[PDB]
Amino acid sequence: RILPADIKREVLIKDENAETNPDWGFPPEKRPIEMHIQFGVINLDKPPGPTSHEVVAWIKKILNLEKAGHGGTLDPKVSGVLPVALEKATRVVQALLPAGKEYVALMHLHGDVPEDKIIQVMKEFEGEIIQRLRTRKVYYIEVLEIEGRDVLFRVGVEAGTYIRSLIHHIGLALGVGAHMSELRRTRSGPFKEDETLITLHDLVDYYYFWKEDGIEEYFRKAIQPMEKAVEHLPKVWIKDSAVAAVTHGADLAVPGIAKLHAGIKRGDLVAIMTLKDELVALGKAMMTSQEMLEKTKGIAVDVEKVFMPRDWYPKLW
Amino acid sequence: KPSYVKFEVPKELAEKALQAVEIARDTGKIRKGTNETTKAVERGQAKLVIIAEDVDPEEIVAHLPPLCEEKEIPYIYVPSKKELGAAAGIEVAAASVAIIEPGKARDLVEEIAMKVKELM
Amino acid sequence: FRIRKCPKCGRYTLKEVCPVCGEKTKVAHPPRFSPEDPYGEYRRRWKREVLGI
RNA sequence: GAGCGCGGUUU
RNA sequence: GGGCCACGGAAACCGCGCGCGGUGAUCAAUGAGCCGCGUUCGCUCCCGUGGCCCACAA
Ligand SMILES: [Zn+2]
Repeated sequence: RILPADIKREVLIKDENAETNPDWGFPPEKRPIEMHIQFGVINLDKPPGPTSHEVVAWIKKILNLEKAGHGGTLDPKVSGVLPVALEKATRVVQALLPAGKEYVALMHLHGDVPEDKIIQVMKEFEGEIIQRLRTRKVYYIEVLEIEGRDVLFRVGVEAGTYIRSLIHHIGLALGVGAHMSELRRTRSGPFKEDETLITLHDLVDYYYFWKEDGIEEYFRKAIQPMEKAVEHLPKVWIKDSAVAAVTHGADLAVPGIAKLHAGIKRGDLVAIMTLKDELVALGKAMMTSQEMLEKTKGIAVDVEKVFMPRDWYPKLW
Repeated sequence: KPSYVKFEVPKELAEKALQAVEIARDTGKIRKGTNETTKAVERGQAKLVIIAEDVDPEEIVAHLPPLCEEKEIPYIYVPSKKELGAAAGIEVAAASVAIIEPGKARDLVEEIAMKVKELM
Repeated sequence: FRIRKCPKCGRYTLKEVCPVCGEKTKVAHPPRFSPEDPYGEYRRRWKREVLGI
């Protein structure tokens, strides 16, 4: 039941003396509702029917938003986890796209196969597969229930894997053929089926509760801080005196690191955080975790996408 | 039981309700399905709205009780949506049903409105 | 639609009782939504009363 | 413009 | 010169699909068939225009 996004990371400490100034920036739960939205992400439970694009278009018009983009597209008939980035957070979908998904599918067999044959044949698709051309990884398959020709199962996969195609190939391996009759995405990167997973009705109703009743609670819970979209990336945390420089397009040099994850290899996609766990930027590593740690000079991360506004932290340089 | 169900309806009361929709079908006039039922209420044609207690998702009918009160139309709960469909003369379920013109279940329905008057 | 989910355990199943927890299951997919939301006014009325607003 | 994420014709 | 940010790098029709309105069905009333109207977000490279910085973190 394990995806690579689940691996736990070790935090290596570079400057034990680094503290943060609480007068600077806005930690997620210190944000006025309007700022929360500007930098928010919805863990939407897409309903069957509409495309992912239409769904997002409705959200924009109904919440009166300028900009919004979803992560991995879900097909019209599919439901479940569709992450929707809003406003200034919109570009973080690029952090979500490569990450793995999990589905609960309902496969329908076109002929009769014993329950043990089924379970054993599906077991064999774990690992790499190739679909029509490219190669794709299946992290796990779990058969929950079989009711004659109906097979209900969970699957964890690499981004890009087509579940239709996969179920079709299982049909061929069993011989009788098969099609997918029902699909629901239950996880997409750091987004999962949890209390944050909100349907459209709940989402638009909460909006009115706030916009038309002065009730802020319910809609605030509907929106996650953009930081959520980055829970699965390796991180390096920076001293306050480097934060403003970096929102200004400066690369992150080694003297500005307070703390980082282990495991970072050159070329890796990393999230740059403040010591308050606000997200500053996305970047590509120029150094390994160990290199950043032992050095006293040099560029450790090329800063590529800046999310935090320039005026949250003072120009300390 | 679901939150859109706003009171408890005794077996006998809900049994009469199925007889009402029963008799209204072949001697009166009814509408079946939540869409026709909701049109009927918003056009003020509906005399009695019958709502099944086992609807999932709730949102399918959760709007019906508030709607009926707005329009001052009586509504009642029958236990099963399978048998509510059968009573309206279909082999498929019916989440909701409006009785438009009572027909022979004319008195039967005056009564049902009475008992629900109290239940509120 | 056939996929159902235990509200207690989170188990996905085709049955109306959780085979794990015993709870009654509900349909896994969310209800269809309309941009026009014809009855939003009334669904909200129901929902305020449910959330003690 | 070139890719990654609804099919067919028009300048 | 370099980096970051913003905007731009096409438009009109058809079909499919879906949504609404209408009608409301010989196991889809949690909505069939038919009719009319609607309807598909953005991301990444590069190019142009403009804005903010040039900051090894003190
Ligand atoms: Zn359990």
